[PDB]
Amino acid sequence: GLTEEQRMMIRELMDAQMKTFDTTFSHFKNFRLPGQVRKDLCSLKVSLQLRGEDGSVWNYKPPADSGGKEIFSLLPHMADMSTYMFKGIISFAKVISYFRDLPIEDQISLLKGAAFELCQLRFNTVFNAETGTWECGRLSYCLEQQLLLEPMLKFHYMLKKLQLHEEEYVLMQAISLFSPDRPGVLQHRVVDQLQEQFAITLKSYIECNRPQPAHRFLFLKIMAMLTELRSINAQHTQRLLRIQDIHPFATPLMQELFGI
Ligand SMILES: CC(C)[C@@H](NC(=O)CC(C)(C)O)C(=O)N1CC[C@](O)(c2ccc(Cl)cc2)C(C)(C)C1
Repeated sequence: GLTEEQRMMIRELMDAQMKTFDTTFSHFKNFRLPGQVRKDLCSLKVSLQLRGEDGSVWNYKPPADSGGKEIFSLLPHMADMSTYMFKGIISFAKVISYFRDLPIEDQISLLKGAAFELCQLRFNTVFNAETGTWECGRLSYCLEQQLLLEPMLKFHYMLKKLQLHEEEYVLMQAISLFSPDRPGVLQHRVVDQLQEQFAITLKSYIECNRPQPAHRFLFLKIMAMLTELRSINAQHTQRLLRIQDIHPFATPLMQELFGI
C-alpha cells in the first residue's frame, strides 16, 4: 500500500494543480492574433480556432511559405500563450511547500530550467491524439502523413498513448520541477532527496493502482519520457535563441526565464 506521507505528497500536488491550472483557459484574453533555419518552425505548423461566446467561429489557416517572413505570423500569439502558461506554472510551484521552502535563488533556478517542460506536460492533457489538436477551451490548435519525426510531436503522441491519470501527470511535473542538475542550483542534495521521494511515490502509485499487464514498465516508460523531454527542452532553447537573433518576439517573462 501507499504510505501516509505518500498520500500527503500527492494531495498537495493535486491541490496545487487544481488551484493553478485553468483547464478551460477562461482567463487567456487580450492576446495578439495574426493580422535561414526554419525547418525548425515548419514542422510545427498549426491552424487556430476561436469559438465565440455567441456561437461564432474564427479560423486561421497559416501561409505555406516558399519565400521568407510569413513563418512568423503566429509568434506574437504563441508568445502570449506561453506567457499565460508560464504564469500558471509559477503559481503552481509557489503553492508547493517543498518548493516555497527552498532558498529564493534556488526557486528562480529550478523554474528557469523546467518551465517549458511543465508547460508541455500540461498541454498534453488537452491534446487529442485522434484529431492531432490541442483543445484549449475556446481556442483549438490543430496540426496542419503522421510525422512523429518532430521530437516534440512524437512526445505528445507517445505520452498520450500511456493514458496517465491526473496524479501521474502532476507527479511527473514534480520530478521535472525538482531536478538537481539545473544551472545555479545551490542546494543539490535537498532537491535530490526531494526528487527521489517524488519518484518513489510515483513508483508505488503505479504498483498499487495499475495491476494490469499493459501497465508493466509504465514507471520506467514515464521516466524515459521525462529524459526525452529534457533533451527536447534543450533543443527548443537553441531554436528559440535563433529566432531572437533575427527577431525579438519573447515577452518580458520569456526573457526572464530563457536568460536575457
Ligand atoms: C508543440 C508545438 C506544436 C507547439 N504547440 C502549439 O502550437 C499548440 C500550443 C500552443 C497549444 O502548445 C509549441 O508550443 N512549440 C514550442 C514553442 C514554440 O517553439 C514557440 C513558442 C513561442 C515563441 Cl515566441 C516561439 C516559439 C512553438 C513554435 C510555438 C512550438
